[PDB]
Amino acid sequence: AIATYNSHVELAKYLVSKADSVYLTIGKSTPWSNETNPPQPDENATVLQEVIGYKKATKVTLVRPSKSPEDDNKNLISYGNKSWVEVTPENAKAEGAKWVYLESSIVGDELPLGTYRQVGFVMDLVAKSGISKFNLVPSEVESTGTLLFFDNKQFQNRSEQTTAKERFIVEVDPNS
Amino acid sequence: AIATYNSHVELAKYLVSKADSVYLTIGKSTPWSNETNPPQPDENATVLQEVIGYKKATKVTLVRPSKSPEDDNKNLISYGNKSWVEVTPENAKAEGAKWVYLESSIVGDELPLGTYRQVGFVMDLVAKSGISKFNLVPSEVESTGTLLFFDNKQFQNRSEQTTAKERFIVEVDPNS
Amino acid sequence: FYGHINMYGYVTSYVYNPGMTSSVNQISASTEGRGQEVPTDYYMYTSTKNNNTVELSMQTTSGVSYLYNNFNFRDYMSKYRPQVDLQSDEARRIVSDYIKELSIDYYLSAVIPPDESIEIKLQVYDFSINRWLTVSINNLSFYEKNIGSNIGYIKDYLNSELNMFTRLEINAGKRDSVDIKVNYLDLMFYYY
Amino acid sequence: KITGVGKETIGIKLTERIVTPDEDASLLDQTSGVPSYFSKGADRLEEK
Amino acid sequence: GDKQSNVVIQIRGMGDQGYPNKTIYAETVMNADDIKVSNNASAETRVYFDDPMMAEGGKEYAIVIITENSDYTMWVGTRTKPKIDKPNEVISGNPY
Repeated sequence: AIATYNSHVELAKYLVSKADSVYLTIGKSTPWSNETNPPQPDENATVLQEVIGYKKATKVTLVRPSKSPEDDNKNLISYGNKSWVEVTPENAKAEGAKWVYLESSIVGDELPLGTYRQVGFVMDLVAKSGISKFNLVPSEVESTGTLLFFDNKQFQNRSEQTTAKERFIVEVDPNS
Repeated sequence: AIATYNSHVELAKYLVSKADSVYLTIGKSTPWSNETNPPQPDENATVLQEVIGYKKATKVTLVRPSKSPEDDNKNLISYGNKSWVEVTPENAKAEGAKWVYLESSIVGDELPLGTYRQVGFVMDLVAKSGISKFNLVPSEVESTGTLLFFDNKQFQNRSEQTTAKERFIVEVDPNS
Repeated sequence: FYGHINMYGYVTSYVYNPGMTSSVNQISASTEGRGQEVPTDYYMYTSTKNNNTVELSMQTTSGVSYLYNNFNFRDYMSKYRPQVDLQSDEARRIVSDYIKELSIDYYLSAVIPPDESIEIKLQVYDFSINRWLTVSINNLSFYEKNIGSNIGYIKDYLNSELNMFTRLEINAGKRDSVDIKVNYLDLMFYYY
Repeated sequence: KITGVGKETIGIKLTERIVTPDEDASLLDQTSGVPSYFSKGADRLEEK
Repeated sequence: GDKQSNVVIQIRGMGDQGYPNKTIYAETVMNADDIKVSNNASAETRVYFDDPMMAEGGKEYAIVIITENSDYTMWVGTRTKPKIDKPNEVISGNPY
């Protein structure tokens, strides 16, 4: 029997409640067989290939597509060719906010420089005893938590100047 | 973007952790327009129609469909013409168990007698007036919590002798 | 969304055509069994670029030789695109009009000399004039090439099951039996 | 990167990773249907 | 490489590094004019010295293959590798 739309809202509130444990992760520092077209992803994965590291999320929030005029004085986001609005946890079921927005940014060399091709987000990440810094290479992680979401992208390079933003909009069931 | 199989597994471990707050509900004691052919269930709904009562979930567990030979010696359950096996929270990713089994039996007249058509399961249900008992009529529910899963069946009847065992097997994303 | 081929093909001396509908193995029996379906390793390893080259040995001079191959889009679009029609009587329209263009990666090397070489011709079944069209050629001394090519749109190639078949035509100068270090093959597209 | 000043103790770590076929599908039963059940015979350690 | 860079072959003895000693036993200058190239290690590039050198028995010498330039790319053999002429076939440890 079917899950409901408000079940997907509550499950999104559950994910967004986990926010403090949420990290961006990046990997696949060597080429794909084809760099013009990354392979479509596999949901049975538990980690990225060739992991470069983890960065604590700067933005975990509920979202939905915006609607004018009533949303014109809410927090708008432009992503993936479309307009969206954030939603706060205590307003999720009043708004229908079953999507989650995830973002982080890597400021310069706070992970070792190079290229990356995979992007993912984990919840329940924990670092080794007494580490507090928000950037972690894999060997500084104690528990990788759970890999929730990820993608295969064309490469991006990183240098000291560049603040590498990476982001997703997602829903717990994208096909219903 | 997309969720992953193991995300659904961990979300099922979350709904199973809620189990004590879980109740069967039955309703729709008057006819549909066609009694052989009910209307399809609307996931925007928040409560059943014509509510007859609530009964605490006599069972909540992770399960999966059974597979041979490796389940031939295990804890089998029979449901809806299919054979299922119980799974435990700390093994859910090793077995691939993303399905939740939910069940409650209304013995005889422990809810008011007469026909019912709707069957649902609610979590976070809270009763009135310090009440201990696991069978509740609507006048003894304070907060209905959240209607997680439901179906619009044909009618059935209940008498003093007949137990009405109602149950589901469900996953957090049945279909992406 | 990407676009690839990921995990049937048949080594032979024989000359054969499918019909507009043919099922996968019809090659082997119609070719009098004068050939060999690829060893299982082809499906297992050469479906990604790696270093487990499923190397194979060949017979040709008075006979030519081929490797025939299958491209059953029904295996794939029913899996990765279950919200797209694959059964309507011109669904082949949606097949090419969703796939858009196509293009190829295929890497392999000889083991024949750093200074002597062999000939391989890529061919695709077109169901208009009914031919394994001569689409492209490369020539092969010791070192590898990505012998894959760009190819255009594909409606012309679409066999009725929502399927296609293509092949390699092999020639060896005068070398009556020879090895090839086949590495891997894939076919490329996008969606959103 | 050595400092190029004073002594520089250059030396290795052999780098432990436990290896299920469940991470490594190249190790899942290619004698039949690949994850075809035989495919969890063993896992590995690895230490490059 | 080009016609004006070169390999110089020296011949030398051996030091207690196990590597060559530094001694000039023999010497000869070999530009790209002087060098022969092959896809299958067959272009027999002959290193003639000005007078000979007497290679005593029971002894390792070394060739020192002096150059400034990478682009002199010879043909070495190495442990269990596919041989360049016929790569189906693989080497000893040291070829020699």
